[PDB]
Amino acid sequence: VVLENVTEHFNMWKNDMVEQMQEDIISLWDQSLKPCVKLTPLCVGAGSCDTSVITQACPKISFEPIPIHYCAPAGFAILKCNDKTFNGKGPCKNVSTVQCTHGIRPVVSTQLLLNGSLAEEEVVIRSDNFTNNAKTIIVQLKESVEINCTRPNQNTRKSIHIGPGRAFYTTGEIIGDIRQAHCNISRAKWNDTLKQIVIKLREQFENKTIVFNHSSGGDPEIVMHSFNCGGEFFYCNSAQLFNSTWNNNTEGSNNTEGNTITLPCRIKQIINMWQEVGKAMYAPPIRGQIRCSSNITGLLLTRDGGINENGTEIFRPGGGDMRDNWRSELYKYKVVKIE
Amino acid sequence: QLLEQSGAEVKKPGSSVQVSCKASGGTFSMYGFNWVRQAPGHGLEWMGGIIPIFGTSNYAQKFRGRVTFTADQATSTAYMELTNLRSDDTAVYYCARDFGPDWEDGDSYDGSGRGFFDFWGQGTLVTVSSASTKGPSVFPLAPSSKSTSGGTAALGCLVKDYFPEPVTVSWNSGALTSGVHTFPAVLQSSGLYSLSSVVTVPSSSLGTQTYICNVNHKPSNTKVDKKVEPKSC
Amino acid sequence: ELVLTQSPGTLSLSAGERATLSCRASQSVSSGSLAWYQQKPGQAPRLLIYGASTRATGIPDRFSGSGSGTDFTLTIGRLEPEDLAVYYCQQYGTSPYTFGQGTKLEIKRTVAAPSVFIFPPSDEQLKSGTASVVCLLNNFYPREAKVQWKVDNALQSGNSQESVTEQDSRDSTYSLGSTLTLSKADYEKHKVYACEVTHQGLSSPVTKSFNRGEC
Amino acid sequence: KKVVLGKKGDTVELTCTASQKKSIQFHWKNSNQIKILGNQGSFLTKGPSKLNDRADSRRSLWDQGNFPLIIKNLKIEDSDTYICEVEDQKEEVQLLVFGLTANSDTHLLQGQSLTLTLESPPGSSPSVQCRSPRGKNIQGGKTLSVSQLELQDSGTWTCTVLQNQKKVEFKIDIV
Ligand SMILES: *[C@H]1O[C@H](CO[C@@H]2O[C@@H](C)[C@@H](O)[C@@H](O)[C@@H]2O)[C@@H](O)[C@H](O)[C@H]1NC(C)=O
Ligand SMILES: *[C@@H]1O[C@H](CO)[C@@H](O)[C@H](O)[C@H]1NC(C)=O
Ligand SMILES: *[C@@H]1O[C@H](CO)[C@@H](O)[C@H](O)[C@H]1NC(C)=O
Ligand SMILES: *[C@H]1O[C@H](CO)[C@@H](O)[C@H](O)[C@H]1NC(C)=O
Ligand SMILES: OC[C@@H](O)[C@H](O)[C@@H](O)CO
Ligand SMILES: OC[C@@H](O)[C@H](O)[C@@H](O)CO
Ligand SMILES: OC[C@@H](O)[C@H](O)[C@@H](O)CO
Repeated sequence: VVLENVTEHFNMWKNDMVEQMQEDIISLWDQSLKPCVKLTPLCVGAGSCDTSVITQACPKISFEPIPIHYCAPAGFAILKCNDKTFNGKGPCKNVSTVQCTHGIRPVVSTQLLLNGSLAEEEVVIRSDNFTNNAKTIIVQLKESVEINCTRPNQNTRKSIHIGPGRAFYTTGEIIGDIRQAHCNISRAKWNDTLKQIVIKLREQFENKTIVFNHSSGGDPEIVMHSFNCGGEFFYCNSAQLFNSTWNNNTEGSNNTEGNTITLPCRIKQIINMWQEVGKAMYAPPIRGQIRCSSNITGLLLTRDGGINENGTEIFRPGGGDMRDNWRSELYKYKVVKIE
Repeated sequence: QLLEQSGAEVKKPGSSVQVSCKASGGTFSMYGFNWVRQAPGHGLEWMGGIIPIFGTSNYAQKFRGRVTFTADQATSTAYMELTNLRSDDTAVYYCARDFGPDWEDGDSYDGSGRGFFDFWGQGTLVTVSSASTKGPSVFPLAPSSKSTSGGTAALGCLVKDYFPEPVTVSWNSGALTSGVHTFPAVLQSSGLYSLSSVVTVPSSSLGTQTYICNVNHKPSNTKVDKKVEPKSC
Repeated sequence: ELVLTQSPGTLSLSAGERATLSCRASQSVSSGSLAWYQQKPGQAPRLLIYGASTRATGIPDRFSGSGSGTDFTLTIGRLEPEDLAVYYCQQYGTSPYTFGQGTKLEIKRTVAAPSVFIFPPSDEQLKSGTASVVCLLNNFYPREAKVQWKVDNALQSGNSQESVTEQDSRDSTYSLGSTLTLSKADYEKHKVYACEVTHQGLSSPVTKSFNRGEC
Repeated sequence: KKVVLGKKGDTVELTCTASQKKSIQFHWKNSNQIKILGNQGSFLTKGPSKLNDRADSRRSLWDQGNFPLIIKNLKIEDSDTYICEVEDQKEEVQLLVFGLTANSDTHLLQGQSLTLTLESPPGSSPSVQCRSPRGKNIQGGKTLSVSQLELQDSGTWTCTVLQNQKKVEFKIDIV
């Protein structure tokens, strides 16, 4: 039971513990979620490259968010910064030492952070350099926002009819969206948690106007809230979720507008891989019903820079690099040599 | 030269026919495999396909309970069986390989593929008739004094009496392709088909070169090689 | 159900100039997906242009496509003797995937004279059962040709079988092979076997004749 | 301190190379430092700019080490100075794009005058050296126009524009 009296430094961006964790999730992903076709840039010999195709069996099993504890090896120990309000990088005041890390749920999603650690105090936003707009901003929420995304089942048709000269119920065509899904969240809870983001954002950037806009563009994985549950890759449009201007709105009483907001989602087969640069192809959606529920414990944002003034600082949903997903959980951790 | 089908044949009304499609080029699994038949002289008609890697298959309403698209990934061959054959089923069935998944813009691949096909097969003609198959008899169309207009000579082969179509005729196993003319078959009053293949070649080369026509008839599993040369005189 | 119609039904143009084809649809195609196909005589269809605009690999800059909803057109550039083929349009926005009726593209050329050749029945066929005489009509352009068989100066019709090949991909010419079939009983009896050819571009009725049992 | 010229309409490519042969995060910004393009590990992210619709990058080269920046359907309004944020370094590259516009009729008369005005970005000092279809050198500055012309000059033309020791050529048909 030692007590060293020293100024303990801490960081989460230049942390090896995060990059090491990443390697293990990918390994767990390759033995759980396998694509039927994989396309990878065969970059051999500096000169411009070609594509590498590989076809393999793809079982539709579910990738369960099995709790992960990064424990300390013999001869090593991990420090847990127990500061009530930590900024991410810098000197930590109160820090204890546990042997294993808290239960981290391996969730690979963009824009929004689901099933994670909640802040026991207040909302804490952090970035490597807030003055720089290229750096992503990780937001931690203290109030759990439950999101429920689902998709119908086989209840379409229920009976067939045999006939010596014909059959019934087998001509299902109607070129439409059978790979469509939708989510649901509390309008009152989302707007309130959206406000607390602004409250803390203006605490770092005051005399400015915080505006929330959709994704500026890019791969569908970033533009839409992408996640996977049951074996299907969802792509929900987060346009309505992040669409509100804040520069003069601080009250709170009771106002109704649109029962519960619903997100336009779509299940896809061709996916852009997050592990390595490339694409992937999966099997068609499962026949049964897909129901998923999770708590939005945080989110990722990327503000618009530019030396050009307007008085408004726009904040669009970032995300993409899965290193930040585990960084939101391993921010208060640093592996150390037992010396 | 990479996507080939089986051989042509005849099938009596009521029976079922199975056509294969050996895909030996690159990938077979992910690419869909559709089948579009075409009646003699008529237009193309899509029947249906299958995605080997997913096992999914989409077909046309006109062929309900008659087509059964199957794929053997071990031999990388696509199959197609059509039951209850009638006189209208007589056509040259084509095996077309779907274009494939759209990677840089499309986000789905279900049923029998994207829709259009880039790589096509040789096509097999399935004739529906009660008559039995008959091997073709090849007769030489030897060159004569009255078959040479200038420095060029003309000879050929008479593929006579066979059923059903078609008959593939090549010269010198393929070495001689220029000047070759193969006439479309005509039905005789006996109920049999007949065609003639003729090729124009130099008159002076008649002695310094041997010309042989290779008549092939898959329906009866017959291949005849007749060497054409001037008469005895 | 979505049916497609192609206009015109048959088009005969010369080399060097451009060609225009059209594909009319019954309804509006989904997502605007149309495919064009080229099928030369006695061959398998070839993908020309997909997506109504995008060009397939290997296809020259001559072929171009443009269309919207129901109005779809394919424009062939500098025509060639090899471009002779039946063209089809296929939609793939909604099942079932339907093909067009088809447009036969013929090629126009200058008047060409046919060379005639006659082929006496082979000894293998003679001392076996039946006999057959073949009249060859080498390369020529005007498809309309009349063949007349004269057994000893006497004309005979209804016993001759004729069949013409499609245009050649190099010179755009046809080739006719008329086969006169008759038993051996009516063969050795007559001495003169002639094949008279009448052509719309052929000066005088050229007749090729041979003698029975002669070299 | 890099100079890259470009033709109006034609595609162009801006380079960014790192010492590491892996694939670390990089971001592209203009002189005003507004997000144009970037990456989130294995994803291409586009920024709120005018280039957003015509900007991209080949993902293949990412894992090799370098990260490109292409701009299609190039326009003169895109002329700006760009940077690249990789390995805590700032690779700066100035893009100066030009264009050519013919004011005179496409079908000129017998013995007339040719008028050619070049599109130039605000605050620039262009230098153009043109050439005739056969043999004649034309010099100028802001605007280049030939007063005396003959019927022999009917054909393909070649004009070269030089800026900061770099030159690009244009081709126009005059009959
Ligand atoms: C975080 O990053 C900041 C980046 O600001 C830029 O600094 C240089 C590159 C200038 O040329 C200009 O592009 C920007 O002002 C740093 O200024 C800052 O020191 C970094 N960390 C801190 C202390 O906040
Ligand atoms: C998002 O903000 C941009 C500012 O560049 C603006 O152009 C766009 O219209 C906004 N999106 C919405 C909500 O229309
Ligand atoms: C979120 O956690 C819950 C815990 O019960 C789980 O059911 C759900 O599948 C998780 N969401 C995801 C990432 O699928
Ligand atoms: C969520 O609420 C919406 C009402 O806008 C409803 O359509 C949807 O079915 C609900 N989601 C579920 C399945 O609970
Ligand atoms: O049933 C006929 C066979 O399929 C042959 O055509 C082989 O493929 C080649 O000799
Ligand atoms: O190079 C191996 C070949 O691609 C084979 O797999 C064929 O596709 C099928 O025999
Ligand atoms: O379709 C062409 C045929 O397969 C021939 O090659 C035979 O196999 C041999 O004459």
